[PDB]
Amino acid sequence: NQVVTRDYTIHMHKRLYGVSFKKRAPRAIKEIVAFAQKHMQTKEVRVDPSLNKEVWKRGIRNVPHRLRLRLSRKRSDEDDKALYTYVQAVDVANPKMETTVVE
Amino acid sequence: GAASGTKYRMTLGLPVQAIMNCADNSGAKNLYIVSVFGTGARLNRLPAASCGDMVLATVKKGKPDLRKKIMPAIVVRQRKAWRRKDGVYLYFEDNAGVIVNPKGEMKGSAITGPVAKECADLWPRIASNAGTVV
Amino acid sequence: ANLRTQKRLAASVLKCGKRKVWMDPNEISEISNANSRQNIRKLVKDGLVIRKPNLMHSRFRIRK
Amino acid sequence: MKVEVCSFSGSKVYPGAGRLFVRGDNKVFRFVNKKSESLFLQRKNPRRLSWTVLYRRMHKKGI
Amino acid sequence: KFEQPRHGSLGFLPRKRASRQRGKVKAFPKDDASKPVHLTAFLGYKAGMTHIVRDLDRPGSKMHKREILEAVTVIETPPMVVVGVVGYVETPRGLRSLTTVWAEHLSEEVKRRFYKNWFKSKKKAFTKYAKKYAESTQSINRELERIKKYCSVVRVLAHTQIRKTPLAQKKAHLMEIQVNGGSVADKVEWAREHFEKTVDIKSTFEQNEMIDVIGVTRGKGNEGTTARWGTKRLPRKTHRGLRKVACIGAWHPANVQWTVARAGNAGYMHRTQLNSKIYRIGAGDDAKNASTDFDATEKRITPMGGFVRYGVVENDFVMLNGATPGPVKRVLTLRKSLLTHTSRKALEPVSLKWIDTASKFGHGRFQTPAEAKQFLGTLKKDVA
RNA sequence: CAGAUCUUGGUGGAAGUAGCAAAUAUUCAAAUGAGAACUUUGAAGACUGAAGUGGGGAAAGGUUCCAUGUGAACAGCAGUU
RNA sequence: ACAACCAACUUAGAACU
RNA sequence: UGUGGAACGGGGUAUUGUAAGCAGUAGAGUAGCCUUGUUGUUACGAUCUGCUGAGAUUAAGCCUUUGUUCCCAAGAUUUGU
Repeated sequence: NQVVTRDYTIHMHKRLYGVSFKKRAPRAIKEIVAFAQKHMQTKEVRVDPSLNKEVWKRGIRNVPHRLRLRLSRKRSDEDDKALYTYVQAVDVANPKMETTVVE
Repeated sequence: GAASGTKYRMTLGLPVQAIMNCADNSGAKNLYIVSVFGTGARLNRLPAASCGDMVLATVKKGKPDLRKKIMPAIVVRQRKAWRRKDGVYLYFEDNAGVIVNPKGEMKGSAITGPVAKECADLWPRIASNAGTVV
Repeated sequence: ANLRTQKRLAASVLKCGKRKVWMDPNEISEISNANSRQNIRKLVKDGLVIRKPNLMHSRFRIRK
Repeated sequence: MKVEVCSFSGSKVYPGAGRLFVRGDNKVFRFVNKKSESLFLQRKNPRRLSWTVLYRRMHKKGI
Repeated sequence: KFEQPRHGSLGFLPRKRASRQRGKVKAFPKDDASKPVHLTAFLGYKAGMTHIVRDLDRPGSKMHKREILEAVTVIETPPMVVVGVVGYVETPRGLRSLTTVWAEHLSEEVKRRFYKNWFKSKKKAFTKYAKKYAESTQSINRELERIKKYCSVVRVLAHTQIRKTPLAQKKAHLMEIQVNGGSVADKVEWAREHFEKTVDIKSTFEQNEMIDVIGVTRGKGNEGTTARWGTKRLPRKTHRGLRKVACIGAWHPANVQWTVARAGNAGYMHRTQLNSKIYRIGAGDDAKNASTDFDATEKRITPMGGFVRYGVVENDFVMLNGATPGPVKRVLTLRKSLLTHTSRKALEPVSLKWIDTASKFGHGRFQTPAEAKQFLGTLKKDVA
């Protein structure tokens, strides 16, 4: 059951509160990576380019307060005993929702 | 100044060199605060006054016989807000004062505009010559 | 690989700037073997190298 | 022990809330907060803003 | 020339961080043997501040029989559990502890004070002592009798019930509280009877009592001389900065004097504030905690939305006029006054008329949710 | 020769210290590679905003131009460039 | 003396908001 | 392994001020067609009105939660009267 996929909502506002404007988008990427690392227990996190586009959609200093992310812990083309997390973006109307196990 | 007793400490909004309106009918309009009675010794601190104090002022605009001289005056209104013992912060629309003598008796006869309760209670002559009190 | 020479040749062939030169990321090996203007033209004909369209500068608000 | 009413926002004012402004025409105004006081200084009408009780009463909000 | 007073007091030195956070009693009240056996200190947690409107009872004052608004500090004081007794001999080198007697069973709260990694540990703190208490019942009596005959000074060990507070910390605060009754034998007997028992705040302090609050002030880190000592700002023309002191010293003595203001730590210091008056000892079991005789609303001592960064006070609390050192949720030490209060201000009974329960999270204007509902009528989230 | 603020050369404490902060700003994925924050490709976000960080020349330089390889020294961090 | 459109930028004024 | 923690969600508390969308001839007026009009048919029109004390934010050093989903019973170093 190591291979799994879950949809989370990350509250980016409280993580980007006191951050400088020129570093908000890069730090949002970093906090997303740490967010995926903590929840999936995998040290290797790959961010989808479309998710990076979504994070950078409104510039470097205007990141959405909440982001609907899809975290997929899965196998890699490297050794078959290493787990890594792949993070995507989910298109929803209201991102205010609970975490769901997707199948 | 041995008028009616003691006054509670209030925020000082009228330091030296402040220009305030003259609320009496003595013919003055531009009371220029020169010094404040009861000011202690403290380095670099400008002597400031609030409502009910006994500042020393000169007349910059008004009747010529009232200018080029120092006369006692009492501050009746101030723009700076001050709180009372009941926890109410209050302030007026302008800084105003009335020309008096060292004994506290007003040189004028009538007071234009509202007056502070602290000043009215401190000086009976001002209370007698004033209308609306706060 | 290193496609700096190929991008410069593609810009010269397409008569556009290097900012408007698009190269297929899935054909890096094929693009890297061009090394010539004739091969760049072959890549353009095959669609592996294209000229990106100009950025939008609409004048609807100005006209209104 | 009396609760007053703000001159601008018309809300209940408990002791130690807001400020008191005495105008030159002997009129006393009670402001419940700096927002109401600043808006009064900016000469905003309390009947125009939708969040004031005066507006709601004049526009029959609540019935 | 132009003489001016000193900037700061050379009595609160060094201006360093305090070596403690709980706050300790540096001097207990002088013991009077005629008085009944009682404690001289208590521990609480600062919950926040609020308003108080009361009628002044000061003859000769302009505000006599008038309304006055004063700021008060709320300290939540749940009952403290007594778990030990300490006896102090009176050697010519000072007070010296002779022996300590502990209760049969110590709760998890007080036992966590003895550990830095409680969960990782085996929790074998009072194991052999508990075995000795259970199966001997002779050495405990021997030590108590030793404290009876020797140990002119007797202090009990009491720990706070921090689990009843809305605080994330589970480690209770343990403190030695002196007993200032008489008959050192009776003091030991009182401690033995109160072993594993809870002493309440109303049994230690009473209404209108003047006490002292002991605690560590808010931490502020390093600070320049301008804000650390109140020195004058240098002119705008000053090269290489102005928030400093111009002349740090003269020539011979060719050293920087200890009396000169220097940059450094400016917070987190141990302070004892004298003459704090108890305005209300409220109990946590009644719904009229914040009500008065002139305001009969059924409300407790908590602003709507909760105390800022503290929570909801559900235990006994003490309301003190003015401010106390330390930030919110910090543990504070309440100590009985060492002085005698004969002034009219100290002896004046205090009758609260209204207690503010509006939200401290903003410009709150409602005292109760019922009042908020009455004013706002029905909302969109209420109609459907 | 112990001196001459001696001559030439080598080497210390300061010291892993001062510092490597002007010119708005980088991010994600892939390829290569032993090694990728600096290489290349794609995508996004930006700047120069035509008196430009664009395209050319005069003076001056002299091969710095181009391709293919390398990463010993230089590019005050790194390097597959 | 009338006059069917195309192709132009200004200036001044009024009401409303 | 626990009156456990975390990520969300809910409620409360606060800030601002009535979101988008729809509808209304309310709207200074303007322009075409005919049964020719004391709610004219057609279209545009800053703005205004009703859904709407709405919408948005709400810890990042606010409170609370019985809700949903995960995580922990690990690893390394030192220590003897």
